[PDB]
Amino acid sequence: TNKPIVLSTWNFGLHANVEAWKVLSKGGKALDAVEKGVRLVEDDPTERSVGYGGRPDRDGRVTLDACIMDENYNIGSVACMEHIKNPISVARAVMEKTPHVMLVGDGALEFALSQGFKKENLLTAESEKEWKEWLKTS
Amino acid sequence: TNKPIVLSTWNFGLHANVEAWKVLSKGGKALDAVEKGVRLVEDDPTERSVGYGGRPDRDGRVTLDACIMDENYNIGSVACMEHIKNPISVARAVMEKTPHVMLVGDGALEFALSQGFKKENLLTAESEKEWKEWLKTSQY
Amino acid sequence: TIGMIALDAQGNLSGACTTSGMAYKMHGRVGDSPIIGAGLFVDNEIGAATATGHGEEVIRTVGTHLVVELMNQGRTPQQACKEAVERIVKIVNRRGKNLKDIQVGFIALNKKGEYGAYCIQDGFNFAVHDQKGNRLETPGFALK
Amino acid sequence: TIGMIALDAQGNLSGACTTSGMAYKMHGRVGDSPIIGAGLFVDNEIGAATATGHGEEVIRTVGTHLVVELMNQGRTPQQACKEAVERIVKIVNRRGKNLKDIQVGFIALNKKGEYGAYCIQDGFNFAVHDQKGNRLETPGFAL
Repeated sequence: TNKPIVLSTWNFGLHANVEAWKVLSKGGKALDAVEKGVRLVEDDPTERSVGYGGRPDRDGRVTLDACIMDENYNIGSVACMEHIKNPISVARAVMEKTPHVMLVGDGALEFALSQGFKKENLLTAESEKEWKEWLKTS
Repeated sequence: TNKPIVLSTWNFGLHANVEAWKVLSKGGKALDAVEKGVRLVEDDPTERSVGYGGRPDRDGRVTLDACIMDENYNIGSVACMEHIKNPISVARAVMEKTPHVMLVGDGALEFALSQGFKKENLLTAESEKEWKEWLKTSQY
Repeated sequence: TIGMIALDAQGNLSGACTTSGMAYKMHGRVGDSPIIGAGLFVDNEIGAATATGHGEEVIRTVGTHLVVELMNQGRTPQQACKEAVERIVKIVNRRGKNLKDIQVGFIALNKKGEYGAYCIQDGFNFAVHDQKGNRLETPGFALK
Repeated sequence: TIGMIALDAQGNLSGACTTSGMAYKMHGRVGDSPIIGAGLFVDNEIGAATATGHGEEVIRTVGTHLVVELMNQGRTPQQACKEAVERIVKIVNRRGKNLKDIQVGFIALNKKGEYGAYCIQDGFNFAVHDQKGNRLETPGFAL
């Protein structure tokens, strides 16, 4: 068997894989590995497709979607969450600290903050500008 | 081939089946039959597990969830939407008039109102009372 | 919660699922009802199915899609419902959970008008309406 | 969007999918990334899969759950990813849509550490890190 091994989407997935490997190569759990990896792209404002720096909706709001799944069918997810940079961690929090598996909208942020997650402005001046530019045509 | 035929979940499904049959028995679309069928349970305040009269969350808010699928792989769904008695119909609007398939929260309510759906108070007195009675024995 | 699947005179399938969710649930909580492949799934080439039980358990097992897919593998609506439950039964046990505290079932329908119904526990009931009339029926269950 | 799946030294699988959704989408629009069975699904007894791209089509066919179920039937990771996107292209045509405006990618891995991927349009790559190293591969190749 080829283990340990990690797979991630797109070119930026290469650098994200390195953060996951740090956990895998040391014999860490896959759950902690896949979390630390995608989080790297969440904190990166140059990657406007994930978390911080992500392009907003038509209203100019940056809503994030994320879900996690371990090796024993334990799942966690959050959809349409605002102000939280790392939704992947909130999803895990919902998985471990909640009797539910999926939270959305305000209920997601509320729970998130209640867990110690900070509120931040995920809309970068660069994404806000590209947005306004789009508003013109549509 | 046994058709038409309708399958419904739980006891109230018997009544929901009658509404769907009125359509199916006359050679009507399966999409219109299932939508009308469940709508009856949504409009019924006595059915506190669906739409109008449904039991709210701990915060006392009645948030509804619904999804619909037709014969041509078209889909539509809404989650955590409030103030709209018929979430199954708003889900059909998402499917038919939206380039998306799922809406949640206010945005889902926004599209609904934008389609002509009316704002209503889903929280019945009974449901509101039982909730207040829960809060006590719940300590929330 | 109410799930409904139908086969019209044209031989077409369609389904609806709408609920208010678990009473006094956390704010922003979403069950299986609105999730495609969880609370409901329809394929006009194979058949349809809708679930019943704890939405959390139906979401993690993507049951409804499992049932339809199993019908795509040659299983009749009933065999697909039974096979799906037995699979989820194992998943549950794998999680060290008691079958008594978790309920997950399904009602299915194929292109030939054939239907099925199966759950982990007894006590559930559904409605069927065809040229034979409208009637309440009980499904099969694993816990016995 | 970034989907990640892995198999540790213990032989356990896990996945993660996070995204900011389609740019300039309707306010409360939700894609496949937060849905289990759609944007992600894991089964330690078989394998794991995660997707990216136009989530609407992934929710539509419950792609990821399909990819894993296919691997369950005996298909290789790449084969499962291939068959899943095929089912998507079929439904796209059936609905009368143009595959040109659609892009869906799948990456899969099984219990033996075998992996693979596939997509609809050219341009999607995936990163794979194992004991041999960290690299970028093009879906559809190898196997």
